[PDB]
Amino acid sequence: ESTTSEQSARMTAMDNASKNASEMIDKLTLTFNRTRQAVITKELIEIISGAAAL
Amino acid sequence: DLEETGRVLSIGDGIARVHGLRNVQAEEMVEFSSGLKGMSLNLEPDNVGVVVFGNDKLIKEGDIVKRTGAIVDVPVGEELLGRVVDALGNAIDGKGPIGSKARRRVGLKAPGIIPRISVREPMQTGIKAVDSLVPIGRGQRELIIGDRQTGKTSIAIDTIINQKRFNDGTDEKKKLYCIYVAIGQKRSTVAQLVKRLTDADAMKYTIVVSATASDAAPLQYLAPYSGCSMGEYFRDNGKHALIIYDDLSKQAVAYRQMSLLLRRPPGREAYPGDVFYLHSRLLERAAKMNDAFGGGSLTALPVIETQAGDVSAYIPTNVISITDGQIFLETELFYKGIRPAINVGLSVSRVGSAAQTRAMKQVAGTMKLELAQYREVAAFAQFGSDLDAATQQLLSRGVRLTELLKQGQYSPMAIEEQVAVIYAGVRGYLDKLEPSKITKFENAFLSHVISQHQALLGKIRTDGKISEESDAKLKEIVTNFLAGFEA
Amino acid sequence: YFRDNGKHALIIYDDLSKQAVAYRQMSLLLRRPPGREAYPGDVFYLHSRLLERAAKMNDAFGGGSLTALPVIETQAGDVSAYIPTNVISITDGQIFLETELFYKGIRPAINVGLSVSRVGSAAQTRAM
Amino acid sequence: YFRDNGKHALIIYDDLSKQAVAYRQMSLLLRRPPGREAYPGDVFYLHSRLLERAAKMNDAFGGGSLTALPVIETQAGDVSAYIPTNVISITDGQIFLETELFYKGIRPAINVGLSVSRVGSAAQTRAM
Amino acid sequence: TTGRIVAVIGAVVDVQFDEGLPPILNALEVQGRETRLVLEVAQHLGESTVRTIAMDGTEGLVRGQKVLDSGAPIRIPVGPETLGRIMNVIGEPIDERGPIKTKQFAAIHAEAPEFVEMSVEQEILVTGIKVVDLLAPYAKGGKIGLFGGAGVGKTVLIMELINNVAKAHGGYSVFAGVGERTREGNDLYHEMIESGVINLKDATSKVALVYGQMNEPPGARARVALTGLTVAEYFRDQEGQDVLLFIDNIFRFTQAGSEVSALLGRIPSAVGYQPTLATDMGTMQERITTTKKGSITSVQAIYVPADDLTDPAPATTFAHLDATTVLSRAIAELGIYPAVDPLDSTSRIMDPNIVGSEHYDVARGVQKILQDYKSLQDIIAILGMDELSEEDKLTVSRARKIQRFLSQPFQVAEVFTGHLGKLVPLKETIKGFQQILAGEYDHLPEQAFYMVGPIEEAVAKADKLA
Amino acid sequence: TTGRIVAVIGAVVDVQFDEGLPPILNALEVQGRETRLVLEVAQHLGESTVRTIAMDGTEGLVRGQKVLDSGAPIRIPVGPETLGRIMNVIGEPIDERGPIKTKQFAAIHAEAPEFVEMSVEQEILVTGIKVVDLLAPYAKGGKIGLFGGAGVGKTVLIMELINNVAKAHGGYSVFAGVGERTREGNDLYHEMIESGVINLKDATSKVALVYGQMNEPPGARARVALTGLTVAEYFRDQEGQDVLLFIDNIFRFTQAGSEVSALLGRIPSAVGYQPTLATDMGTMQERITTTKKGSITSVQAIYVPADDLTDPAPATTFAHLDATTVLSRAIAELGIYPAVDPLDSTSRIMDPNIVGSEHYDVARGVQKILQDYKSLQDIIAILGMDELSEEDKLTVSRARKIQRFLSQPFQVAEVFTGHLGKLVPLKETIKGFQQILAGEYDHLPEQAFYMVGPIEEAVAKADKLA
Amino acid sequence: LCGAIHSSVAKQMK
Ligand SMILES: CC[C@H]1O[C@]2(C)[C@H](OC(C)=O)[C@@]1(C)O[C@@H](/C=C/C=C/C=C/c1oc(=O)cc(OC)c1C)[C@@H]2O
Ligand SMILES: CC[C@H]1O[C@]2(C)[C@H](OC(C)=O)[C@@]1(C)O[C@@H](/C=C/C=C/C=C/c1oc(=O)cc(OC)c1C)[C@@H]2O
Ligand SMILES: Nc1ncnc2c1ncn2[C@@H]1O[C@H](COP(=O)(O)OP(=O)(O)NP(=O)(O)O)[C@@H](O)[C@H]1O
Ligand SMILES: Nc1ncnc2c1ncn2[C@@H]1O[C@H](COP(=O)(O)OP(=O)(O)NP(=O)(O)O)[C@@H](O)[C@H]1O
Ligand SMILES: [Mg+2]
Ligand SMILES: [Mg+2]
Repeated sequence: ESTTSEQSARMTAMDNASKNASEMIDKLTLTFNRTRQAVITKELIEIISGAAAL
Repeated sequence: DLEETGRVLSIGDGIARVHGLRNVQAEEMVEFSSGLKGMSLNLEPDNVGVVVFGNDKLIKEGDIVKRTGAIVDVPVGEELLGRVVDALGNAIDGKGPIGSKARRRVGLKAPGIIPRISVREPMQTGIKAVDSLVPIGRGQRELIIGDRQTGKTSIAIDTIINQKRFNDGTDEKKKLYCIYVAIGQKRSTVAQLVKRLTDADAMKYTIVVSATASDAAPLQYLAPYSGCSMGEYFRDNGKHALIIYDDLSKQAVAYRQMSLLLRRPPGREAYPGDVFYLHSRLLERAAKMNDAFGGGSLTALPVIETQAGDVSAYIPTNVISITDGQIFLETELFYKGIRPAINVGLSVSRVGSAAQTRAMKQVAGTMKLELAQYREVAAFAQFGSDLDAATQQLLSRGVRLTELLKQGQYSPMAIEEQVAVIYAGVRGYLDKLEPSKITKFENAFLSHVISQHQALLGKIRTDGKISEESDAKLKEIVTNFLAGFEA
Repeated sequence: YFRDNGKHALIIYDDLSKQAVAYRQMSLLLRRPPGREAYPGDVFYLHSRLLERAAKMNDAFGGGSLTALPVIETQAGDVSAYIPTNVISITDGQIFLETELFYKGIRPAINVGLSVSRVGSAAQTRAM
Repeated sequence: YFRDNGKHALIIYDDLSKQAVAYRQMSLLLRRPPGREAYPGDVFYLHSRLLERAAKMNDAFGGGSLTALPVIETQAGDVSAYIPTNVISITDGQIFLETELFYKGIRPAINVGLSVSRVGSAAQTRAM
Repeated sequence: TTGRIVAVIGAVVDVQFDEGLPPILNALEVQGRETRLVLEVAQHLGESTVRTIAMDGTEGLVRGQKVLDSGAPIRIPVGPETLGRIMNVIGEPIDERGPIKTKQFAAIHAEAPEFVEMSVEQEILVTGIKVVDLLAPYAKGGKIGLFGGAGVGKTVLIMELINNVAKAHGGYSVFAGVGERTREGNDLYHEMIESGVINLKDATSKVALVYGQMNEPPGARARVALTGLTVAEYFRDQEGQDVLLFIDNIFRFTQAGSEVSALLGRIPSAVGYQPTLATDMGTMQERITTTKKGSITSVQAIYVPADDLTDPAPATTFAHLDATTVLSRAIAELGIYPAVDPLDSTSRIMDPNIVGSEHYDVARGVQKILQDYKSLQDIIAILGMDELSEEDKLTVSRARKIQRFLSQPFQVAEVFTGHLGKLVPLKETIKGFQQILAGEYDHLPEQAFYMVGPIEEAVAKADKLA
Repeated sequence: TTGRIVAVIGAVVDVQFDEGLPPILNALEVQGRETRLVLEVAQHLGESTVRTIAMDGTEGLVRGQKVLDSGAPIRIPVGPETLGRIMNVIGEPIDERGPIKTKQFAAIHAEAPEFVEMSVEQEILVTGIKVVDLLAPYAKGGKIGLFGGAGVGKTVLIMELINNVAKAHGGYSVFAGVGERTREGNDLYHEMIESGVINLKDATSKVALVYGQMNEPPGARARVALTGLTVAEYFRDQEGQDVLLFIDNIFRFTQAGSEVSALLGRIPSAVGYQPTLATDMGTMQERITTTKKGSITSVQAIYVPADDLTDPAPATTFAHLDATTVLSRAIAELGIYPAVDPLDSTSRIMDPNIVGSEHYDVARGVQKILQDYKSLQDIIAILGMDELSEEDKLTVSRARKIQRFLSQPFQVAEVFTGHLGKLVPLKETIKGFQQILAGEYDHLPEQAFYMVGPIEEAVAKADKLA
Repeated sequence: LCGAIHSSVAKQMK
């Protein structure tokens, strides 16, 4: 019995674990992409700022 | 010569640098040899920078520029209703000239503290979710926010349409002239938009300003201010208007294009420092005046498009910090088939409870409550077994109540109808039933009391509350219908 | 010279990254406007002009060829930074090398999964 | 004064972050082109110059000394930050305090791993 | 003196003079206008010209137009006759109740009280809000700040505090609405009327209102704070009065500053902000303070752009408060109200020698447990609680109940909580929190703690669930 | 007008006119150059000088060189005699088949169909492709985002669409390669030729090719899509057909935009793009529609930067797209062709209110079933294909019949697929899937549905297969 | 990582 219950449990558990991991991979990408973009802008603004002060 | 006129020194990057015009005032409209229009922006010691309200190809070094002695303004008045005008007030329905008597600056300052009063009149949308959980008041600013294609505009429309029920009515104080401003959209879309409005006989009461995907930024920029001035007439004369800014997102990019071209320091997201103000000024103009000032009102439902559900972005935050609540539509919801994709927990109405009708108070009141207790146990987790009867039961209303909130397009409901169906769910009449039948119950049960009991409805609507009889009467009504409902 | 004369020639550009830098340096010193990474708006065009000069001619022209192996140095594997972006977009495929692979014993470090050849089998032997 | 007169002094610069902004402001308002992060290209120098002054004079010069404890404010505990690193590379060590440790009960929130002393035991009694 | 409008760009009007060049800060009055248009001198560009900042929309102005030196800086009515009245940046009434007839007039630009003038008395100000009182207690004559991204609770919190503290306050109060909603001013005024703090009949009003909202041109928004400020200064010094000063939102001032800065022709600093950010905050924040002459307890709402607390604006503000209430979207979205971040809000009074060690110890007790929860969070996130230690699961339980007990219904937010507003006395908070910590309630369900006042109510809610 | 060259900086030439200055957008011809150098006008710097962007190497220009204002924007040969020819940005022949001799020339910079020319209604444009027409219906005058690249039948699908447009709608097509790799152009050429879409011998060519190679300067790769547009506009505004516009690839359009922008020294906006990103797009996209005379429908190849769908380039682009056609390597690898993804590919017009209840329902039927099978897909492989119900076994069976029925033989691929091409009709499309869903052919076997046209062939194939 | 296995027995074992 203790094996049906166990192999049952692990199953579901690992099922939600990747369900959690996915919610995270999807979440982190967004942070990535927001930062990615922001970094690029930040730099350009710095360049432009210095060019313009000449 | 040079006091009222000017010759262009240079056109480029949509800023014509004129020489002369020694008499222009700041922000006055001026005219180009080519009948093009502009706004005097900068009054510099030896030139006027003017913002061209159209393609700058048309302007050339040396063209003549003439004053008009008029601070930018626009055609205002009841004769715009049914008209499709451009950002300048010019007609674009090719249906003949707008015969307007009044004019009005685009840039006026919103009414102060004294002249206003708490929104107290409902501004019915006809959309169940909205009217029950996110009540809009007349003179409120309520934001419609969500990603692309989540059915944002769709809310504006059903709202416009629902108005006919009052505009074709009895009392003037129960009406609402709609104004729909379109910024950065596709004409293909606006064109088709009015068609829908027209076929619904809603254009009769709507005005439509267009600064579309193809119009110079300055026009996109300007559009919402114009519409706003037109809406202001009604606010200003004891009347009630509804303005829809779709979207402020694209307006914001238009202004930013203008700003980078003028060379203003780009800040967060490259946006200029004053985009907040671009919006606050605009939205401050929606408002509820008190009796001493006509009791009139302007209601703004501005639209904002988020990327990937990111509600924290600069623009979205800016706008959230201006309006009096928001309606966030979620992509997940949309796909999952929950339409209107409203996010009932997130979404808010800071000022509308008062605006809401008692009757809905009566039914809608216990709905978020039931829906509060469902919000919880309603996990991401698809495959979850449970125990405890209470918690179980809570999970069962929720699925019903949620079916009650799904609604199709172009079918705005009468407040009385909404309370009707909501009654059914909030009182339990649907508990003994299966979620897939809810939709079906609704149409069927609805036609039934619409056909058969116009008598009770009228009371509810007329009373504006649910009297003991009405409620008693209604109760049996759900009762019987049920008893005969075929699965 | 080779290509044109019915002869075949291979060319390795090591690296295009450094040359981009040399170009960027002159552009900014001449005061031309700077865009992303401070690179001039014609940096794309600097490579495309270059990498296009390689090609397979027609017998009518000599059948001679010029294959080019241009090198780009990425940073922290940022394959989408500016210059790496250009050149990837200009070329017929990429051989992606990786540290993790390298240190794991895979030498040469080719990331087989991400490497590409638009030309493909049109260039393999039947044997292969 | 004390340092040069065989006396001993201790100076706390609380904090060098706000001074940098003042420098940045002062500097930008003089129209000196802004640099990384908007600060003048010489903020490192602005601080180096100062902290170098803290010193141990030999007996030939009085054997006096000046010891400095400059303060710098990070954001989101990010020590890698440009200014933070600018100053960490001038001083003879750093004491890094984390709010995490603080809340955890570890008061002072000194982060053992991240804090260092470039003087080592030479500044310690044998007992210690 | 008469200058002539030389150039006009937004709010930046450049005026030239021939005989008398007005000093910086001086208010000029533009001539030839339907209504008052004050220009505040900002700098001498040389060549006998001055660059100024308009205090109202500049449409209509014309080059060559005549401007007059007022001879001084913006001056505004100060005294008790401002009590119960609503006024402008430039001190004109906007309540349609006539002129504000005062004996004295004060200029909005003053210097900050000197070092020797400072005060160091530290008294706790109990607000009745659990989280605040427990973890980041405010202080009489102190400096409080409410940090908040959009729609998080800044205004609701100010109101609740106005309710819980301002209402039963002896001295005067000054509300300054800076860059916020006009309807809010209106919402407040009328409410103020009702509860009688504003009386339109007698001279019994305890509040003076100053506003320059979301609809004004930048220059106005850039100065109204100064204005409200001034009014407050009067009561403090001139009457040794104990003042209350509420500002919504001080972020707006800085924002306003960024709006004209380019126009002033300055190279921008980080994030496009004006290089004078800090100093501008400085010479302004430094006048909002208690002194030997009088006390000013001030509560200021601080908008955080894009929710970024590292934004120069808010970032630079921390350094000016004695106690800070950082509001969180994450928390609010979880349904916790007020959405206060317990590990991010602080108070210079959280010292054992001031709040007593009992208080000190629960306070740090609570934080420690939440900090602990926090580390467990990475794991609970993929694997949930299963794999957790019996001991760990216990922090989690406690933390989830301590976390729930930190919420609370405000009267002001009754319409949304669906529950009756609550005010919990300090000792009640210290207590209820011990017990939780001490495992006296490990049997109750979390839900019992959510949305309640005193612990006693939490026990009951538990019976009701069961 | 005859101007001189005042300055040459890279690909940006400044030209000075004595009397009469060419308006913005005009095309100027440089005098005395081995080849044609067209400089488009961009700005009026004042002082009789214009700032232009070269469409080709400024390689040997000399200050003082002569420039002749052609008194108009770039104009190109339009009309039938373009079909099957390859053309430059300025309407030149790059296929060496001599002069493109048409009657009419058309300036490339044109405004878009006034509101009053707009069609008021949504109509599906049929291509005859089972997946496309059933699950992601193209729209007349609409814009489609074609995702996926090589190995996946991109060029064969582009070629079948062309053909099926000539067939079913008597409409012709244009091909604009924005930033095309010279190698890849020449390869596209011969490939169309070998499949007939182009005919060098006769006058049966159904496509005109417009090329903007990668070596060309920013300005060139910037305009070529417009040029392609001009051409298509003819077959609609002059002959009122239903043209097909193919822009490959839409991204390089935008990029070319940025390059030119930067060269014109304008400050970039978020992520580096042009400040005019949205307008640069709109002024072009909007010319693609259904007017009363006809319609242009555009297939746009999209590249998404950093795999970031919220990247300004892509994001902007979606503002205009009515549908996406996602080509999938995974599907192809199973042999399935056209390798379109039935679940990822989408359409705005897939609304019962537009395609009608029937169409809409079938479609929504095809997908769900396809969705369900996907679920079981996990079970099948692990726990083996049998706990499957009389029900769970049908969803599969059908789904598997369906998946195949969604595949199809192209007439473009007959030169050796051996298998004859099919242009299934919309009517036949819905009926087809209707029935499988229905269950008319449940008895029928898999290979009966693989690569066939109308269901009738699903029947006959089964006959030939016992 | 087996769900609440080892614990479930563990608790009820004492
Ligand atoms: C990310 C949010 C974090 O902010 C907290 C301070 C916790 O961080 C740590 C360090 O402590 C945190 C992880 O979780 C929150 C907990 C929120 C709890 C929400 C509870 C809601 C809830 O709780 C109930 O018991 C019954 C309820 O409805 C009837 C409701 C809505 C807390 O505010
Ligand atoms: C990612 C793969 C999925 O995309 C599909 C649409 C299915 O997803 C669901 C939603 O339906 C899927 C699981 O399987 C593919 C199926 C491919 C089938 C290939 C069949 C090939 C084939 O089938 C035959 O019957 C005979 C054959 O050759 C003689 C060959 C090559 C489909 O396209
Ligand atoms: N209540 C509804 N029920 C069902 N379908 C709906 C509903 N509202 C909208 N739709 C569908 O959703 C689509 C998108 O709604 P729409 O109002 O265009 O969203 P949007 O948010 O304005 N999108 P966009 O403006 O393109 O950014 C419509 O075209 C319909 O197909
Ligand atoms: N304490 C609270 N309890 C319950 N709900 C609250 C509370 N505070 C705020 N809210 C909700 O959040 C909304 C926004 O509150 P509010 O105090 O206006 O935020 P804010 O910080 O003033 N927003 P803004 O100033 O636009 O940034 C309210 O209308 C309520 O719906
Ligand atoms: Mg929309
Ligand atoms: Mg607020």
